[PDB]
Parts: sequence; structure tokens; C-alpha cells
Amino acid sequence: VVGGTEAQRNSWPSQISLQYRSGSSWAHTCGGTLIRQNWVMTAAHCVDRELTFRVVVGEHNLNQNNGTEQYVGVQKIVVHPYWNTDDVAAGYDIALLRLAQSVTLNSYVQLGVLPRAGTILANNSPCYITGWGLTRTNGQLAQTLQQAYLPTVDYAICSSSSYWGSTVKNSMVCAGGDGVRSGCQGDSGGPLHCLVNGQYAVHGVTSFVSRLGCNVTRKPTVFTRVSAYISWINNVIASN
Ligand code: NA
Repeated sequence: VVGGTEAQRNSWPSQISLQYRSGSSWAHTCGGTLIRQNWVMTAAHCVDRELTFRVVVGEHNLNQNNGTEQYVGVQKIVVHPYWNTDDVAAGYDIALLRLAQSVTLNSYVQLGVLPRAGTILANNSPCYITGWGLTRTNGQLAQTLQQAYLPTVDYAICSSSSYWGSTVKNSMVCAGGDGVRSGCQGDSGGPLHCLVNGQYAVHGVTSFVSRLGCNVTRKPTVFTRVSAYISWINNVIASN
């Protein structure tokens, strides 16, 4: 997350770290959101690689013991059937991971709340992106969980030529684009939390940013619109 601030350690209890085995150790690769005690929602492109994955919940500082982490293997990966790895702009960048064991809920570990199906945010709605992503374009991962304030940018605007043009679809949400704050590598798969009717819900799964750099003016970060996939998600969890 570029231009973020460190999160309080109990602000975003549905945030997870998806990590892969790198030698004798694990490295953070992307984010995701706990949606059942044994299911996580992330971006399809995060699990393109044939790696060994684990999920970490109750994480805050990636490089120190917090005393709150639970570590759980990934048992099954279900990617959206229409996902196409060499066409992120077509959409369907979403995947569900069934965990090996169900995690225990507490103040650091809670299920993310999903919007009702069809829900679209008005232009300029207050949202936060969270994650451990690069803190600068071509920079390094944050140590501690970051959050950044990113107002939504409605489809009519984000799909205009000076923004994203036709590359953005109705099945996506755009947020930010001020050139100071944005998503960045390592944030992918992570939540966009938006405050609606007093309650934060996860409206977005971080999907892409410009190749020109993470925080570029009029290129808001693009997220998969969770409220477009509610039935998909339910169908998958019901059938697995
Ligand atoms: Na830690």
C-alpha cells in the first residue's frame, strides 16, 4: 500500500496473509479475506503459480512474533471458471481457498462481511485498502499492516478515456487515483473495506494497478467487485 499508515492491530480482523514456501522459510505474496472459519477469498492471479501456500490470520508484523498468529495450510483452491491469466482486464479475478483446519475467532480474527448482491457504491464513497504491499513503486513490502484511505471512483468516470477506458468493466470497483495513495504489488487479493450504513464491508478484492506505477493520477487501483460474485461464492462453499 502506497501512502498508507500503520493499522491498529485490531482494526481489520478479517485480513489474511497468503504466503508461499520459499526454501526453509515462508514469504508473503498477497492478501485475502477470511469469509468462513475455513474459507478465504483472494484474487485468482495470486494463485496462478504452482507454489505451496499457507494462510496466516491474526497477523500484524510480518517480521516479528505478534502472539496472535494462526498458521493454516491451504487444502483446496477454487478459481473462478472464467478467469484467464493473460487477460486480467476481462475480470473474474477471484478465487476461494479452503483451509486445512478451521481457524478460531477472537478480536484479531473475524469473518469479513460481504455486501448484499448487486450493491454498487456511489461515487466518492469512503473506503480503506489494507495490506502488506510495497510502500513505494518498485519498493519493498511493509513490515506492519498498512491502511490507506481511497474514495471510490464510479464506473462512468473510471471507464472514461483519461482514466482506464474500456479496460475497466462493471464487474470491478475503482478507488483512489489521486497519485499519492494506492494499492501496490503484494496487496493483490486483499480487501477494500467500505463503510456503508455504519458497518464496514468488503466491497473489493484488489486486482490491478497501472504498469506505469502504483500511485498514478487518474489510474485508480482496480478491484474485483465482490457484490457481483455473491452467488458464485455461495455456490462454491455450498458444494465444497
Ligand atoms: Na507476526
